[PDB]
Amino acid sequence: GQFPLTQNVTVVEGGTAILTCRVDQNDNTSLQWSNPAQQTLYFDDKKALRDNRIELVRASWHELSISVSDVSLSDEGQYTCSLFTMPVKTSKAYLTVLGVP
Amino acid sequence: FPLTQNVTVVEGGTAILTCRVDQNDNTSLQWSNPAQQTLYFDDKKALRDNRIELVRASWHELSISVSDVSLSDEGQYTCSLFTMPVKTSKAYLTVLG
Ligand SMILES: *[C@@H]1O[C@H](CO)[C@@H](O)[C@H](O)[C@H]1NC(C)=O
Ligand SMILES: *[C@@H]1O[C@H](CO)[C@@H](O)[C@H](O)[C@H]1NC(C)=O
Ligand SMILES: *[C@@H]1O[C@H](CO)[C@@H](O)[C@H](O)[C@H]1NC(C)=O
Repeated sequence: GQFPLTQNVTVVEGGTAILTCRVDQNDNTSLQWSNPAQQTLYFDDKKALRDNRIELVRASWHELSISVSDVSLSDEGQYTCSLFTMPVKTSKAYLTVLGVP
Repeated sequence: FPLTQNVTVVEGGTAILTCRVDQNDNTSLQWSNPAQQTLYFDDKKALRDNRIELVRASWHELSISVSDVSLSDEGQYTCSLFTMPVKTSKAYLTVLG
């Protein structure tokens, strides 16, 4: 229904992760990604946090997807997608970063 | 260069939160609440609490109004300026009963 859906992601240190938040049924209602520190990454199609590694895969009413390139072990953690229905709905994607053997 | 200030409001009253940037190009401002929920991202409303309104948004100022305040609204609101790296200024909202 009108609920944000995300999945856990696993990526190798140095590789590129893609975090995807989807909504089955939606209008206008805005989506937003934040990082483990709760800082905003994108608000719909508008970049927030300047970090040149974080870029926009897709922004629409049904999808908000972002790529983190050249990931490091310190990107590991819980990312949150928020959809601004009243009350707000959230869904978490835990990003795991594997070291190179 | 984000600059905000502590604000006092009597319970049931309306508080205004103002964030100021002395010189700015086209870098974004965002207010968020003590839970860290985004309220306004520039002129774009986020959290849907219909008590929260936009007073003013431009590159030099982001101001929002909280009408009808309650005791649970008390605390640290943060203004963010998305420079590289990000800069923040907190305003503390005191609500008296
Ligand atoms: C996603 O990751 C967290 C990491 O601890 C975990 O609790 C959760 O179960 C994971 N999702 C699953 C198992 O579907
Ligand atoms: C989307 O458009 C509506 C019209 O119903 C506009 O008034 C409103 O601000 C937007 N609503 C959102 C973002 O929830
Ligand atoms: C704003 O409020 C907090 C905590 O009550 C305080 O630490 C800060 O100094 C305050 N602002 C002033 C004194 O202007």
